[PDB]
Amino acid sequence: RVQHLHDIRDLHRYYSSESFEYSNVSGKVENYNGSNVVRFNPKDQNHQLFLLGKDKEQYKEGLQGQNVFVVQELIDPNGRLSTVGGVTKKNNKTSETNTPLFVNKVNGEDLDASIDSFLIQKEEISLKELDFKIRQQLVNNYGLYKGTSKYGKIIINLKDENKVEIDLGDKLQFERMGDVLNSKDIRGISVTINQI
Amino acid sequence: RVQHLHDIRDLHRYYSSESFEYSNVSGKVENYNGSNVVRFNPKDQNHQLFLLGKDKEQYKEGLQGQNVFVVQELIDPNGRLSTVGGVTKKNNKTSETNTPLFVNKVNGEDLDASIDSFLIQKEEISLKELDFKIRQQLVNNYGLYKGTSKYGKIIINLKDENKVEIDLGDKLQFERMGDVLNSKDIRGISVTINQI
Repeated sequence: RVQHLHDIRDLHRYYSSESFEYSNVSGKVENYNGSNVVRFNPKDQNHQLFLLGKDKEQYKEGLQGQNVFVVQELIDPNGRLSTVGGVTKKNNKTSETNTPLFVNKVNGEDLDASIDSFLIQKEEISLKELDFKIRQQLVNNYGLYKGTSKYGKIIINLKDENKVEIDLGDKLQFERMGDVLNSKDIRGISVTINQI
Repeated sequence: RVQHLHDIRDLHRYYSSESFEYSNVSGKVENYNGSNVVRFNPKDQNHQLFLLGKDKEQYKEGLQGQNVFVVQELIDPNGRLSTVGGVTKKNNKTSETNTPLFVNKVNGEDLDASIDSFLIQKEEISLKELDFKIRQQLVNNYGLYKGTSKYGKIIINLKDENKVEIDLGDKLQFERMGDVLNSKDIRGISVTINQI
C-alpha cells in the first residue's frame, strides 16, 4: 500500500474512487508486519483495517460495534480490501450539519472564489472522511486534480481553538486518518487551490 | 472624494485611518451636487453624510435616530467631514457574533493559511463597516497594504444564498456602502490575498 501518490492522475483516481460506510463492526486486533489490522466482513468482501494513527492505541482491544469509513487502498493477494483508519465511535447519531465551505482557485493573477456548504451527518467524523469527501467535492465540483489544479491546502477551523491543515498535493498522511473531530465544533472550511 | 485608490500606500492610509460610531443621529436630507446628504454633528465636528447606495431610497425622509459608521473620506474647506453610507437601523441591539474568518496568503508557490475570527457587536452591520474593519484587521495582523500585499478578495457567505465579494485591489465601491447585512446570517468570511 502506497502513502505518497505523486502524479495528478493518481490523486484524481484515489479521490474519485467510491467510498463506503459500515455500522456495528467488530474484530480482534490481528497484526500484519507490525501494522495493527482488524479483519471483518460487512457482506460480500473481507476487509482488513490498518490502525496506524491515534486509532492504534485507541483500539488496542479491537472494535466493538463502531462505524468505519472505508476507502480502497488495494486488494491484497488473498482478496482482502485494505483500508486505513476511518473509525468513528459506537453509535454516531445522524446529525444534519452544514458547515461553510469556501473554495478559492488562484490561477496566477486571477482569483476565483466561491461559497459552498459541506454536509456532515454524524456526531463525530474521522479526519479520513473529511479529507476524502471534501477532496471528492473539490475534484467533482471544482476541477481538482484535473489540468493545473493539484497543489494547495484545506484549512479547517475547529472550535476556534485548532487549525487542522491538510496539504492537497499528496494523499493525507496515513497516521492522521485515525483522528476524529466533533462535527458540531467545525466552524467552517476554507480551501485554496494554488494552480501552477 | 475619490472612489479609486490605485497606489498601495493610499489603500494603506485609508484602511488604517481611525473610524467612529454614532448612535441616535437625526437630520433632514439636503442636496449637494446632485447627491443626497445629511448634515449632523455628534460633538465637535460637522459631518456630511452621503447616501448613494440602497440607503438613498431607504432614508428619503431623512435620518430619525439611526446608527452611523463613519470613515473619513476628506475634510472639505468648510471643516465638514465627508463620509459615505454606513447607516444601520435605530435600536441596533448590541450582540457578540464571532464569525469564522479565514485568511490565506498566496505568494507564488507558498500558501500561508490561518484561522481567525471576526467580531460583530450588533444585529445589523453595513457592508461599509464589514469591509472596513475586515481590511483593518488584515492590515494590522496580516501585513495588508505594506509589502506586495494588495490584490485578492474577501468572500462573505450570507445565509448560503448570496456571496458578497469584495476586491482588495481597490477601495470598496461607494454605492455598496449603504448595503446592510444581518449579523447572524453571516456564516463566515474567507480572505485570499494574492501577493503579486
